[PDB]
Amino acid sequence: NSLALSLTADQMVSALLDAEPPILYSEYDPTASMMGLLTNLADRELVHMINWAKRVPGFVDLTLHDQVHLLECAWLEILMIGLVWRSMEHPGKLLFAPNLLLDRNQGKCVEGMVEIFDMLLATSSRFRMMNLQGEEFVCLKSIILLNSGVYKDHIHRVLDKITDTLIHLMAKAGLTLQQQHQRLAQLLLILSHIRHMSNKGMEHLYSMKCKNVVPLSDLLLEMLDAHR
Amino acid sequence: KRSKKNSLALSLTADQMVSALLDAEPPILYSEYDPPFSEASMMGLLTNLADRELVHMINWAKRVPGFVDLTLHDQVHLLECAWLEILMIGLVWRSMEHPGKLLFAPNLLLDRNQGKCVEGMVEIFDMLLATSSRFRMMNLQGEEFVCLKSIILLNSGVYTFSSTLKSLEEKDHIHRVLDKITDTLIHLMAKAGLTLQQQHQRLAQLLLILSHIRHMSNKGMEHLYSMKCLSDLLLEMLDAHR
Ligand SMILES: C[C@]12CC[C@@H]3c4ccc(O)cc4CC[C@H]3[C@@H]1CC[C@@H]2Nc1ccccc1
Repeated sequence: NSLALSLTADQMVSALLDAEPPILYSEYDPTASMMGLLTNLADRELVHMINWAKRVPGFVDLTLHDQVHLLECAWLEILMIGLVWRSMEHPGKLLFAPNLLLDRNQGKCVEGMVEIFDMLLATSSRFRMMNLQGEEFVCLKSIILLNSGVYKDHIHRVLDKITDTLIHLMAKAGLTLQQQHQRLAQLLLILSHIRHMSNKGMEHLYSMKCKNVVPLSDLLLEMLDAHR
Repeated sequence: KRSKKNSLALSLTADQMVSALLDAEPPILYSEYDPPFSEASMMGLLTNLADRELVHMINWAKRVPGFVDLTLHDQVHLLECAWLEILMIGLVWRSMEHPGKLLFAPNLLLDRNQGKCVEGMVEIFDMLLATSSRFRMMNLQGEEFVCLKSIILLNSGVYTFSSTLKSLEEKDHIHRVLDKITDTLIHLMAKAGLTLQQQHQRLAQLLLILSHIRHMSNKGMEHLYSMKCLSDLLLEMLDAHR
C-alpha cells in the first residue's frame, strides 16, 4: 500500500523540488488597494497549492476529505513559509511576488498588519541567519501540510521519513551529530512561530472580510471559513 | 553563574539540567471547589485555577536555567507570550493516565460531556484530549516534559522582543540555552536505548506537537477574550495578546 516509505532520501528531496509550484508575478502597475494584490496572489497561489499538495508523497494515499482537511488547516502556513523563504535574501522586505516588495513602512498601509508583517520579517531574518537551504525548505513545508491538521498513523510514518531526510541533508552537509539534532530542533521550533502567524493572519483577514472593500476570492473565503 | 556570557544553563551537564528542571517544578494545585456544575460555576473554577497557576508560573520561570540572565522586561515578555501554552502542556501531561478526561486539578477532573457546560469550549477540549492521547501513545516521560515546557517558555516569544546590539545578545542567549535543552532531550533518548534515527524522529515528533500546543493556545486565547465581559493578572496576560 504505502509506497511513500520506500522512497530514497535523495528521491524524497528530488520529488519535493520538482513538485514545487510555478513562480507567480503580480500583474499590476504601481501608482491604491494594497489589500487587493496580496489577497489576489494568495488566491492565485492557493490553486497551485492544491495541485502541489497532490504531488507531496503520501498525500494522495488517503481520503479526499482528509486531503481537504490538511489543506484547509495549513493553507496559510504554507503561504507564509513560502513567503518567508522567498524573502530571505531581501533583508527588511517581503517578496510576495518579484514585482512586490513592501518593506515595513511601505508595507504599512493596512491597519492591523503592522505586527504580522514584522513577524514574517523576523521569521525571514531567522531563516537568513541559519542559511536555510531549498531542500530543507521543501521538507519543512511538507511537514507543515502533514502535521497541521492530523489531530493518522500513515501521516506520521511519512513525517518520520522527512525527519530522516532532513537529518540526511545535515549529515551530508558535514554537520556533527550534535549540530544535526540542534539544527533539527531550531527549524521545527520555527514552525511553531509560523503556526502562531497563521492563526493571527486568519483573525486579521476575518475582521477585514466582514467589510465592503475589497472583494475576497471565493477560494480565499472558502479556505478562511474552514477555520470558523 | 552571573552573565549571559557564562550562563548556568550552559555550564550544567545533561543530567544536572534535568535535575534543575525537575526540582524547579511548581507545586500541584488543588481546586477550591465543593462538588454540581453550572455554566458560570465551571467558568469560575478554571479561571480561578489558571490565575493561581499563573502566580506560581512566574516563580517557576525564574528557576529555569538561563531565564534570569534575560532582562526583567524580556522575562515578562516570554511569560506573557507562552503563559497559556505552559498551562496547557501541563494539563495534557497530567491527563495522560486519564483517557477521555482532563485533570485540571486532583479534585477537578472533567470529561468531554462536562466541557459542553461552557459554550464554545468543546472545540478546545477535544484538541487538548487528542494531544494528551498523543503524549500517551508516545509514553512521554517527566524528564522530557519539563524540557518541552522550558522550550515553550524560551521559544514562544523569542522573536517578539529594539534592533540594538544588546537585544541581539538576548536573542543569541535564548538560542544557546535552547540548543542546550535540545542536547538534553537527545541525551534522554540515547539513555532509553533509542537509536540515532529514533533519536531524531522522536525529537521531531515532540517539537511538532508544540506547534499544536501553540495552535490551541491561540484558540484558547481568542475564546477567553470573547468570554470576558477573570483576575487582573489573567487579564494582564490576555491583553498582552491584543
Ligand atoms: C482558558 C481556558 C480556562 C483555563 C484553562 C486551564 C486552566 C488551568 C490549567 O492548568 C490549564 C488550563 C488549560 C486550558 C485552559 C482553558 C482553555 C479554554 C478555557 N477558556 C475559558 C474562558 C472563559 C471561562 C472559562 C474558560
